[PDB]
Amino acid sequence: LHKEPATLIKAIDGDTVKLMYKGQPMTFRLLLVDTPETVEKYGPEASAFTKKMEENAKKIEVEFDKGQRTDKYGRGLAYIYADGKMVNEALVRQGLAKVAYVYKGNNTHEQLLRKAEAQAKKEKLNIWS
Repeated sequence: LHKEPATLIKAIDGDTVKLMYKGQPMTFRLLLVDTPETVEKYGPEASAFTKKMEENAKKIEVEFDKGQRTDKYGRGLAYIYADGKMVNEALVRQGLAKVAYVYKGNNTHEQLLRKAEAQAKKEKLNIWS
């Protein structure tokens, strides 16, 4: 997998963000994460977390996996990086999201995320409170 540059347009919530990708605006859905919807418990926490991480970043990069690249709603399915730090992973590690079921072969980082989740659970962080 290879990372590509992107520019933040607008943070929508915990699991979705609008980015300028290859010259055009596009909505992306973060791969392998399930964040509380915004209003479920920790929903606003997850949203603020993602928003702060994305808006303060110098560089935003998108990384598509090896499976299908867009869901039924036209959203791109990818791992998002803020200054080299994967947002998908940070959310799970901080206990603000759970690892979702693999979707159409997009599982390159499933183990990485599963381990981050086990640690958040052991630390009883937020959702695991």
